[PDB]
Amino acid sequence: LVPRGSHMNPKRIRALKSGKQGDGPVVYWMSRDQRAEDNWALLFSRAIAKEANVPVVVVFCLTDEFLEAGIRQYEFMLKGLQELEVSLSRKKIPSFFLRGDPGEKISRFVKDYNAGTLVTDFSPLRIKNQWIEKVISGISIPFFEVDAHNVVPCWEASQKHEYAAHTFRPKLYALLPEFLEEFPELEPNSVTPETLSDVLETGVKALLPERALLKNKDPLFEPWHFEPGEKAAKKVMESFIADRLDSYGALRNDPTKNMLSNLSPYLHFGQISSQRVVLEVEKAESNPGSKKAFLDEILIWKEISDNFCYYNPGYDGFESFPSWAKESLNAHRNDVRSHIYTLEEFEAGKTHDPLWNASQMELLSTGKMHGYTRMYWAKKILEWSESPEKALEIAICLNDRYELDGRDPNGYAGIAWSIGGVHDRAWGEREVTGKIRYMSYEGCKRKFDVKLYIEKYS
Ligand SMILES: Cc1cc2nc3c(=O)[nH]c(=O)nc-3n(C[C@H](O)[C@H](O)[C@H](O)COP(=O)(O)OP(=O)(O)OC[C@H]3O[C@@H](n4cnc5c(N)ncnc54)[C@H](O)[C@@H]3O)c2cc1C
Repeated sequence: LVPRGSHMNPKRIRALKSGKQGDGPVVYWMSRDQRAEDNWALLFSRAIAKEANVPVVVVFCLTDEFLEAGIRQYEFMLKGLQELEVSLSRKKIPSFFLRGDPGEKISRFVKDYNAGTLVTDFSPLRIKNQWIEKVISGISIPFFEVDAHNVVPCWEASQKHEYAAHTFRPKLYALLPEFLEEFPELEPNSVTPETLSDVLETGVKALLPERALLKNKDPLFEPWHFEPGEKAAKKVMESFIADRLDSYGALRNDPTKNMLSNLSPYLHFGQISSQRVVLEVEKAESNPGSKKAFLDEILIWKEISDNFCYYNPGYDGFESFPSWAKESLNAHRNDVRSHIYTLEEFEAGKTHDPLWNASQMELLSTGKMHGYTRMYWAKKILEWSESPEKALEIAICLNDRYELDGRDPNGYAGIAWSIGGVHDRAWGEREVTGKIRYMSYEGCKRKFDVKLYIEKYS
């Protein structure tokens, strides 16, 4: 229960576990949505706290899986969290950063701090479901989840996997009048109920030996492309609206032009609300076509990615591909590939294709490959791998290791679109790739200045 007129639509919250309510603070276990503003999970947690006459507190687990990615993501996330600490402190909301995996750490915290209710944000990924299962086994209090990432809650937008954007789109757009709304301000707590710097230091030291380096032993990553945190995210949104949105419709598929929003790293960590971005873009007057194209990406393609992962347990495997694509890829399994590269050769941009290599270098150096070349990149991994299963493994590995926005439903769904035709149709049949949409080098040369892209990233 929340207080009458709290402005919380109950369709945004799902019970994970019934239990017996305790009398202490409401705990928001923050995971996907690393921000204080425009956060329905935090807002719901505050509202339940107010109804129960207790404070809200935030807990975040610094998990054991950080070593599976790089310094680039760890520093981006933790610097955001340092700013978040302050934001939450200004609302008199304490934040606790627990070192370890959620099952042990969240269970113990709930007991030690006498928590009344536990609330988390929503992610459809396997690792969050693993964590939920272990937490559920370790607690006796009620446990809810709130979809703070999507404009329309994932379980409301559709009751099933949607095979195409054109089947999901009408369902989603029909629910915007209900779910696309302004956020209430977060009410502070009535009274105030190892530092992150130390953790960051220790974590970086553990990651240092696996840092991406050029032949010179100088690091590849350039950390000045995306300043982390809530405040920076808002400035990137504003600069997008002011300077890039007008040309987005025309230039979104030109990797030589900096005309995308550049919001993905911030959206991935939830340092900015996609609902906020949509409210601001909807209000803007910009060139015809650009708003339509942008909203299709941040509403339809982003939210269909959650739909995909939520409703397909095997979202990172061949089995989740559509029947037509599985049958087609199987028919061409024994076709001889034109090249076969090792993971190391792919990783280091050592293929015979200079466009592919440049795309990989953009990823290595900036942590954000242009959206258009991501499609090209993943499709060539299918073409130059022993099997579609190996291609998935390779693409996922590199995406997750090097993209700031990686380890994300958008990645799994984008890779599945690219390699497996998920959310696509059948195209002309070719050897090796069957009926999976093909993106040729020469097609790219016709579409944009390939030589310039290659010069930029070599
Ligand atoms: C092989 C492959 C891998 C990808 N890996 C990821 C990933 O790991 N993480 C990730 O966030 N996106 C991924 N994408 C989707 C997309 O390429 C990025 O979201 C986009 O390039 C991010 O840049 P931007 O924010 O400047 O994009 P903009 O064009 O400004 O779009 C704004 C936002 O809309 C959403 N969006 C845009 N395009 C897509 C799309 N095709 N699918 C789903 N959502 C979209 C994203 O949240 C993005 O931040 C992948 C796509 C492919 C083809």
